[PDB]
Amino acid sequence: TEFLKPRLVDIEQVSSTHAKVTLEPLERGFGHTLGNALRRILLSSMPGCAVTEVEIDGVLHEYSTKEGVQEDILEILLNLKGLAVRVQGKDEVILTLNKSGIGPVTAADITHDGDVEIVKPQHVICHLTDENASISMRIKVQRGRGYVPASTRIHSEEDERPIGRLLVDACYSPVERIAYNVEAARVEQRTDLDKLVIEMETNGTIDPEEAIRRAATILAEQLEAFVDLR
Amino acid sequence: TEFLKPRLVDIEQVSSTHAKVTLEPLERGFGHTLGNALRRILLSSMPGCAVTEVEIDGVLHEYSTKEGVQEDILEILLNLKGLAVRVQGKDEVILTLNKSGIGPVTAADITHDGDVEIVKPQHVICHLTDENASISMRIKVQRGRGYVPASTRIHSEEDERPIGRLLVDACYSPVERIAYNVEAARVEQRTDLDKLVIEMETNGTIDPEEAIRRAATILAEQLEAFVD
Amino acid sequence: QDLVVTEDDCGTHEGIMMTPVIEGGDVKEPLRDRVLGRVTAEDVLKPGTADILVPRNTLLHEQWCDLLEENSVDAVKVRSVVSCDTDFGVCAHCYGRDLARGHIINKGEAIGVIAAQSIGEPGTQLTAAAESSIQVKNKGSIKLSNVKSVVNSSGKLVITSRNTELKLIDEFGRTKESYKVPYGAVLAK
Amino acid sequence: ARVTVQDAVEKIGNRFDLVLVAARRARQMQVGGKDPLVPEENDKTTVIALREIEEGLINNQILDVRERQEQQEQEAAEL
Amino acid sequence: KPLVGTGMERAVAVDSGVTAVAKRGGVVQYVDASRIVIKVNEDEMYPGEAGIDIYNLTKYTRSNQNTCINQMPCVSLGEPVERGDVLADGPSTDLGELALGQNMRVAFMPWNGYNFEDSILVSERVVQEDRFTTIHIQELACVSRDTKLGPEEITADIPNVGEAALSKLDESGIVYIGAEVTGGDILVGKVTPKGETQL
Amino acid sequence: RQMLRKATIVNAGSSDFLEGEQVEYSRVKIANRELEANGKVGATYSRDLLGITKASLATESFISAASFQETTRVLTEAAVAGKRDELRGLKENVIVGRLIPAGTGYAYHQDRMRRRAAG
Amino acid sequence: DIVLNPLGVPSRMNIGQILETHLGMAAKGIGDKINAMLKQQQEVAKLREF
Amino acid sequence: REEAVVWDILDEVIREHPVLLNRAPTLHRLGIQAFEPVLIEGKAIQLHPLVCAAYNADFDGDQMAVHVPLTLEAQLEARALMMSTNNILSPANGEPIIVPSQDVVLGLYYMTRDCVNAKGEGMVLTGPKEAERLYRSGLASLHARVKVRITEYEKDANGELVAKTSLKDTTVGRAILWMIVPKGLPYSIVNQALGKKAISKMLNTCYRILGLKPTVIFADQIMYTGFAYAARSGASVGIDDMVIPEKKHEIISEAEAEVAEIQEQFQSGLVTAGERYNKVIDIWAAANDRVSKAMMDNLQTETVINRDGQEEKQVSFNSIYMMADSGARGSAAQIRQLAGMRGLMAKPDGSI
Amino acid sequence: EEFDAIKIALASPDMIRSWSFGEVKKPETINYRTFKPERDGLFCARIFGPVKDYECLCGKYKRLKHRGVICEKCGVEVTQTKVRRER
Amino acid sequence: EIKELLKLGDLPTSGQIRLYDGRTGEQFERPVTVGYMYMLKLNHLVDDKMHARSTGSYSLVTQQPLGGKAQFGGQRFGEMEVWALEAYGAAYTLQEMLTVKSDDVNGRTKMYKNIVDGNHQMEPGMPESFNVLLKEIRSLGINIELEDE
Ligand SMILES: Nc1nc2c(ncn2[C@@H]2O[C@H](COP(=O)(O)OP(=O)(O)OP(=O)(O)O)[C@@H](O)[C@H]2O)c(=O)[nH]1
Ligand SMILES: [Mg+2]
Ligand SMILES: [Zn+2]
Repeated sequence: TEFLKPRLVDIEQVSSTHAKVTLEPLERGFGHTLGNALRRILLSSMPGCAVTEVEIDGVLHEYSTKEGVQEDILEILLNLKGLAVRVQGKDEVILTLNKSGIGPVTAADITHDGDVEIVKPQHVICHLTDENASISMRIKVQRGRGYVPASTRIHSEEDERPIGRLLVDACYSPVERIAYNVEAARVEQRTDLDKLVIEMETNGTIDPEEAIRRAATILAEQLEAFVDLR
Repeated sequence: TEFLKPRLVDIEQVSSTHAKVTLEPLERGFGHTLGNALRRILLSSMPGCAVTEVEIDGVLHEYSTKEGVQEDILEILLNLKGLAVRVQGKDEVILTLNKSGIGPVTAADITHDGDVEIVKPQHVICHLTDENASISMRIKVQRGRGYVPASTRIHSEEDERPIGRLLVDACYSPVERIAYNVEAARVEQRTDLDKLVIEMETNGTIDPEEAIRRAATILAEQLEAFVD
Repeated sequence: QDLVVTEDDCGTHEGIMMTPVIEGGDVKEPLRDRVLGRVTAEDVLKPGTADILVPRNTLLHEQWCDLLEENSVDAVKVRSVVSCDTDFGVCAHCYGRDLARGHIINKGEAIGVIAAQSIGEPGTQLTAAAESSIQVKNKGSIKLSNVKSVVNSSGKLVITSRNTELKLIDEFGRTKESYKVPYGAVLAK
Repeated sequence: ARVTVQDAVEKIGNRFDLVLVAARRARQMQVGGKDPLVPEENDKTTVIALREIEEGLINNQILDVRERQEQQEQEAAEL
Repeated sequence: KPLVGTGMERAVAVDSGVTAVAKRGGVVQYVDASRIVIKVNEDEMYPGEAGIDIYNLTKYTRSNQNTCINQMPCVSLGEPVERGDVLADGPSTDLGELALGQNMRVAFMPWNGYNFEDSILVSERVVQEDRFTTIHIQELACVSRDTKLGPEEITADIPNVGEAALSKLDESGIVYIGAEVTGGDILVGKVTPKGETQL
Repeated sequence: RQMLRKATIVNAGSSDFLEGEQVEYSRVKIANRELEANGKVGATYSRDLLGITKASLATESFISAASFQETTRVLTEAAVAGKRDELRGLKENVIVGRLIPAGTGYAYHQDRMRRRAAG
Repeated sequence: DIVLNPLGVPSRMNIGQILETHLGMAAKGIGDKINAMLKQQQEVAKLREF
Repeated sequence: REEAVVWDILDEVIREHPVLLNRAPTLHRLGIQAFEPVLIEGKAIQLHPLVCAAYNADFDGDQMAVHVPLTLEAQLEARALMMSTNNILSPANGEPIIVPSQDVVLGLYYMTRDCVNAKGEGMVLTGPKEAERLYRSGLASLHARVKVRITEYEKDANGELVAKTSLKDTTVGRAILWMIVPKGLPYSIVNQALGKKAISKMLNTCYRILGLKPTVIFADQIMYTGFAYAARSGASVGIDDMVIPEKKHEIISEAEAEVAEIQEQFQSGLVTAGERYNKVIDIWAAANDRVSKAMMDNLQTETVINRDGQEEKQVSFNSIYMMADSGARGSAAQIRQLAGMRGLMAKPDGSI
Repeated sequence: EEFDAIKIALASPDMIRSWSFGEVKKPETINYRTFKPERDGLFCARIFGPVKDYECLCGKYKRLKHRGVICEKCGVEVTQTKVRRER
Repeated sequence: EIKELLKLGDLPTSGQIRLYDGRTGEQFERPVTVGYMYMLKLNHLVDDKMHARSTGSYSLVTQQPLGGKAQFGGQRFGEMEVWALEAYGAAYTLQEMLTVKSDDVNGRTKMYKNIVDGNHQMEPGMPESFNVLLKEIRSLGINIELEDE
């Protein structure tokens, strides 16, 4: 075995959302081996934070309509699914949003909690039409992984049923898109030696660099079981 | 992270060559992730020894026919591809095969050589028809990995290439077949959970149980660059 | 509904003589496939009458059928349901193979129902006029059975029979192609 | 067997009689609590009877002979 | 909307009547997830009555097939509109056009028999994006009748019933608005007078 | 075969045939077998073809005839004849909810027919 | 998003679905160009041209 | 309450217990079959593809009845008489109904079918395993024409199997399919390009030589390999797939001036309505056949493949042509109105 | 009960009388107020049997204890209600 | 016009694309037609159609189980379906379906108790539909008797 390890070379960060990562040198065939294995974990297994429960005062269910608000509660909730959140310390944080008057309610109207970071403060949530109208809600953000729909969550625990809580989808998975390209790394001697270019596209939260590190960690954790137990 | 680790459950060893390995429990999607990743390393990255070059005396090229020999030279070479060889110390060994008289020429007729070990001495190579016929050849075994054909060897290596040296395909890889099946592992609570059934099939130079261990080891060696 | 396999062997020699469906040149349905899995009636050997080749009540297996083709047997009297003597049902031998099982029918099987279903199903599920000249595909001699024609001033044989069967005989003397000649036809030869 | 019952048909012959005989034997194990000749291996009474028929242990004639034997032993005890 | 349409899309959405269309036009004075008030232009606005049109939108209502009928506002606050402009979208309508379903990235090719005979293989992404998630509103009635033995009572006071069940019913014996329910939960408590008590 | 079930009879035997009664072929063959051994008046016969609908109504089970078609007519003709259905056919047994005389039931059914000989 | 079976087209002789798919991709092709130009702001003049 | 222990008990009861599946209409006996059930999460019944033929089951919303045989006798009659495996041959004709199609046949066809040279034409392998290893390594196409050494097992006069080793001139793909093929069968069965018609014969042959359990295993294997290679390929449809004959308008304009000449001769005096009706129908009927034949001669073949040096002709791998030639779905008739001329249509009276 | 055959024949006037358990004289079905069977009506309990299991109409005999006990007052047999499908 | 529009999108004129298998990462061996089809979810949801029944309420006169999911109904075992069991052997399956599964009142309860007792024995009876048939023929004034052994 003349073992030949790759090392992380170039991190083009085109945007906070989109980031390209070249990787070399790779031995022949390891391009696709690592490329797909990482793609699968990055789509299905990636950990993140997302809105789980929302409680608006003066709102019993998600199908009602609040006066002075253009959007029905369902449409407001769908906007909160797209709310990009980082929790630093705790696993579960409840943010408060109180706003009034005429204007597009943005994510910045949420009371900035110390550890919590809102990635997109200009994110639209609600449009207030009448000046007398005020909206007040308590948005719970939990940390998990993958996709946890409200329907899969309405058939598990449900120890308490407080008439007033609304369950909405929360895509924990930060990763929106991922593709890997195997290009030739015309290596000093070897022409079969190749590079792996991983084009990642996330929403907020996870850093591209950090996410790749985590995904490789999960794969290596799973291999400990096979290298160890025979 | 509620991490969910698999553990090696059952090792049905049907034969020293064929061995089935069930694996559970696996989380959804890891069946194909681990299944394919391992399949690719086990085919194209398992290292081994194989006949690269053969020089027979009285044979200028592989398309000729030697009198007193049933098989054309091509068919003889194809049998030498199937010759199972272990080199202990050296990376490259040239073995000599001299034999005469009526009979199936076997791999035992090759002159031993201390470090080199022929796994299948009964391996058929040549059938000799007439008793006056004698066959003599020098068989070069190199260590490499994967599958390196003569077509991919002439396009890359263009150094010393004299006429008479017969080049044959060298199947370095000890793994002959590998396939993985994802079956549903109806798990305490999770029905999404699956099992991985890897059906391996080598020749007997490498142990299937050890080969899987090696393949996973190579995979984890590549993950050393990504820190954790 | 009532028809059930009641007996194993009524021990009758009666048999429906089944010939090869050779309609429209290319054999539509071979005799081999038409008598495949049916009990044979009357010790029917090879051409040379001097040594028995096949016995009596013997299931025609694919192997027996392949032998039949080397000898080119055209006509075979086989035991049939219609000619079975069994009162209040039919014998396993007169019926033959349960086509669904691939072996001799079991006594007690409700045959009638299977028959009705199997005739009925295709119908329920299933719910080029350039024939001017007969051209013959393989060389041979013209055989005209059932034909009464008058010679016209052209030199040509103009047929005036209703039922007219032109056949193509080879050398040995077997029938291989058929061709329904109509009324009002000009024959070349 | 487990998958297919062709072998057990080849032992007795009539599919219909195979079913009667396997039924009769499965009833013995179901009700009488008759011990199975082959290891159970978590198999239902329906499959065990077919195993026993396949291997040629159970059969209409054999079952009748042992019925007479147990029945005569009970006659002996009553008299 | 349909990416590949014909043009009948808009005609059908408007003529069906399920869309709110502007009779008078003018500028929108007030949008709400409930109502649209438009201030009419002087040229169509008659000098007799006050020139303010009110279209009340129908919110999430039951259909005959128990599908959902919801009108949402199309225009924004302070938008100028002409006669015959779509003011609010009906249930299966995009900005004025008829939108019966959802367009998707489709590839024609076999999968591992998962598309055998017309069988369809769909991405999880479709479920996540709640595309083809559908809304259904069912109507259940509870009737209090008068029998020979006497009138039936709609009390929360029901013989042989768990506190779990009666938690969801309020004083009268009616489930609360907003309450999630599942098979066997009591919606309206009703008890019937029994004559013979022989046991 | 089911079409060619019935046969018309000429002359008399030792039973009640006389001119032109239509009886099933199996039953007249049974008579002819015992007649040929014992003698008595020989009976000339002629097989009749019945096309499906009539052949099904000519069956000597009136429960099968009634279930098929024309139920009103079948039951008046059976009621006047005082006809007795011994439940030989499959439709007859399915109607009374019994074991079919075929497949699995053929074993059991043949055991009942021999229980008719004694006990 | 969806994987449909090729064999349910030539037997069915509804070729409309294939033309709809080709045009649908072309429609979305131009939507993807406009999406790209809107993400990068660019000129109202340039958007107008395209 | 659907308690967790109840699921474990239910799993234990269903074990080895057969269930009857029925589809309307039940035209023949195979409209009811018994299966061993497999508990699945979700509300839809899962049906095995190969029996879809007997039920005439296609999954565009069909439903099925489930029935539970309660008694030991009913269980045995279901397992022995009514089981799917045991009802392979039809009760009508000897030809069997259990046979895969669609994707399953498409995948087998792609692999079996061999193209010109491709990757690694005319190599030599030690058995199907070197072939599999070559293909999966990416040094050989499935359609590479290369000689391999396969050892077939032919039955002798008794029950003993004779072993025979010989070099075969087939393709990588067919060698790898030989691995699925049970011992007893000839290699010539896999050596052709396989379609649904050939695979049905393959399973019948295997049933009559080897027997039931081997054909059962072999049938499963064919399904697994067929799907597996069916997704590895990826043929589909398009807009250029349907090739149109270049000389279509030449046969249309000729036929069209011809029919025009007879309509002008109609006012002259040689023609009744019936005579001209027959003459015009004959002209268009021959034109239709012509355009269809030219369309089928530009689609079936018309493959300019430069072989290892010069040009060759071989069979086209045009997608719709492969679908039709394999017998996977559409027939030549359906392709006649797809890329060819639609033809003469007939009124509800039947007159054309 | 297990029988051999079934026969069909014309019903004699007297045969018809055998099956009968009484002559229904009146068209009366049930009482509009006490929805119970009327005297010698079409649903008469005196003829076809008791409406409720082992209970006479006027209610004097109840429970499985009273078996075939034809109540003197109303004239209703104390048997199962099943009888009203057979009488 | 469609190919011209595709060129404006920088998409292929064939409208076929190179695709990669998500599982293996390897490419599909030929171009695949990809694009946007407008798709519809029809009213026929599996949620509404799945139905199952072990035992339930039973019909008034015929005593057979009711039909329809709203009435918690047994599936109809029709003439067609009966004939299938007749073609096979299956005599016990058929009797089951005729008797303890439908009319036979005593039989169905007795066999339920046996199945919980784990006896798996039938103990058949007489279908109530037939008892009715008899009563309806006697109501016509035809004497129809069961003749004993
Ligand atoms: N039994 C029954 N079947 C129907 C009815 N209407 C449509 N079908 C069936 O619905 C099916 C619709 O077409 P397919 O079965 O897919 O047709 P096909 O024979 O597979 O041919 P292709 O469409 O070319 O693949 C046919 O099998 C019809 O028999 C009906 O009223 N009753
Ligand atoms: Mg179809
Ligand atoms: Zn009383």
